[PDB]
Amino acid sequence: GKKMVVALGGNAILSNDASAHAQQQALVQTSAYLVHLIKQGHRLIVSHGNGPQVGNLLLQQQAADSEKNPAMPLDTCVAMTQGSIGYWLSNALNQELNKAGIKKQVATVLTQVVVDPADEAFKNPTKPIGPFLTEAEAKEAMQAGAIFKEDAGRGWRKVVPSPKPIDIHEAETINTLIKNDIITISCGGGGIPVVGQELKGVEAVIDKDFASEKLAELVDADALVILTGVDYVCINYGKPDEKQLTNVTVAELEEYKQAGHFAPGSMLPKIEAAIQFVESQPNKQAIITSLENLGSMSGDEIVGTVV
Amino acid sequence: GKKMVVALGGNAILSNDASAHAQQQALVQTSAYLVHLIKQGHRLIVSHGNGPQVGNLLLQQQAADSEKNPAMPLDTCVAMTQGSIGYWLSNALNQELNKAGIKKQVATVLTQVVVDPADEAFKNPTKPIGPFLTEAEAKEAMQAGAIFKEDAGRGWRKVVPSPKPIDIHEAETINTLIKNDIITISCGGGGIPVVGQELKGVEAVIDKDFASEKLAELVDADALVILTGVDYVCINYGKPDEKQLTNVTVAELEEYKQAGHFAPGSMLPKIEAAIQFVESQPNKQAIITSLENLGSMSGDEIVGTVV
Repeated sequence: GKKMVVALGGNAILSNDASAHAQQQALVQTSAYLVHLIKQGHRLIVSHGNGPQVGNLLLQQQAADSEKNPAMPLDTCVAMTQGSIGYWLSNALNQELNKAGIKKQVATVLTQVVVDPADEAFKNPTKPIGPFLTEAEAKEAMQAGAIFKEDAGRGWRKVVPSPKPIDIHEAETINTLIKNDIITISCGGGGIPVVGQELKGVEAVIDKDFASEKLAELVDADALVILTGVDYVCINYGKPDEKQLTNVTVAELEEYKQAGHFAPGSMLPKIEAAIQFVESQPNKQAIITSLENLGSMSGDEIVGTVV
Repeated sequence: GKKMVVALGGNAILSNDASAHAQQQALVQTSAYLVHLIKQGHRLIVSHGNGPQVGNLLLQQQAADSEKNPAMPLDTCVAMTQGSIGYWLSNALNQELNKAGIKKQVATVLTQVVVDPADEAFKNPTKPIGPFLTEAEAKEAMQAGAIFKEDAGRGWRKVVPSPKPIDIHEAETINTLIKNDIITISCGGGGIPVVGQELKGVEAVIDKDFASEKLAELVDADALVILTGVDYVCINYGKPDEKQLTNVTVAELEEYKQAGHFAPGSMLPKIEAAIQFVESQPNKQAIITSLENLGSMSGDEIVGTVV
């Protein structure tokens, strides 16, 4: 059936307890929802972020930094998160598929995503990475050669550059796996940031949503699934103008966008990615909803289109 | 041509400088040798160990251990090394292929290898992991609930259980990739140690040689390449009996074996793996030589056979 690229959130995987067990445990539930789509005859093309995971790992790299045990640069850290999270997800999916009696194979592929070295993002570190720190701790680490930004309500986090995806090196192999009916997990953590023909690794963390967006293109998927904690995109939330979006046209999204309805932090990137995907090919669509909502399915939430 | 499973050593990748750069740099040279085999029309099925890489990572896990940033258990650590080392190797191969004008695709697949929970290895930690420590530091860490073993000449290292491979979960996917002429990198770090139908992760590190041996079986490769720092196996080295084996029979190796010639720490596993492979199928062969020697090629060193 429909080829769907689902982008799992790293902050969702690690929304509370930061222990491997807790994260794997969380992935069991998400896998249950994913397998549900498989029961419906859809083709799953899974991806995932790594925000908190990579930050914690980066800290671990710094904690023992020495000649004998040197810290692995961010690009290499992303690769490690592809391994860890990949492992967890794949194990979870297998468990759920096995239980559901469905016999599909799952494979995670290390993905190197090319980016433009002249990307403005390299000047503007924005990707919130790791745990929340007090302004005090933020200062303590800030002077070590790092930039932090505040999230009103919980604290400060280290910000990193998030360049836009230009090309997915392993795209061909991924596509081949898809053609052989294998559930693929790729573009882990937005993909290992790489630049140039030599694919020189750079220090950054790409946004899962935009990486998934490119994958959807190169893979010619039918739908791009952007995850959110709530089903339906709300506008003017606490205000008396509260409205769900349900069925929307790209033009309609642009209207709301121009009217500053989407927060630059989370919602804006979601909308932009959605719009970009739909505008890439004639018969394509983007969906924005809760994974739990997909676990139910019938007539789903937020469908961005133009045709 | 011949399908060859080559097992790269983690200690070879990290033989000196422990920095990501130094290791990647080392992988460029190895990639050159590997690409040479491709020029000869051979099919490459690459694998690799992670001994030093995983130990350093494990230490990093311990250095920041806390509720907010907990240590990832060994199984998850192996997964991370599959990601890091995989990334490095894939990147390097790409570079060398591109340079050599050869257009082949390279893909690393996260591999979960099944083992027997009742394996004697779980009682006998043997796999040397991480850096060399003085007996003093060994004692300091030993009482933390860890076992260490000495290597006369350089120091002590933390030992971990090395259960034998029973099955490779992603074998089917790997084989598919091979049939599509894609250079696969799998069984990273001997593979993520897993147990049972549920694939419950266990704390251990599988030997690359034995993992590659299983891969060779399930993949039906023509030859298993076991790497050594030297071309040709030399029994009675510095003695007046120094002899090269060149071409040998399993029986002959078993005879040389009984005489306790091959050191249990390195050479013994090499020989055992080779013998086991050749004895699995009628027209199979195992090779033991330097990667640099393969980089030359013609009439290669140490060919174990029986047919």
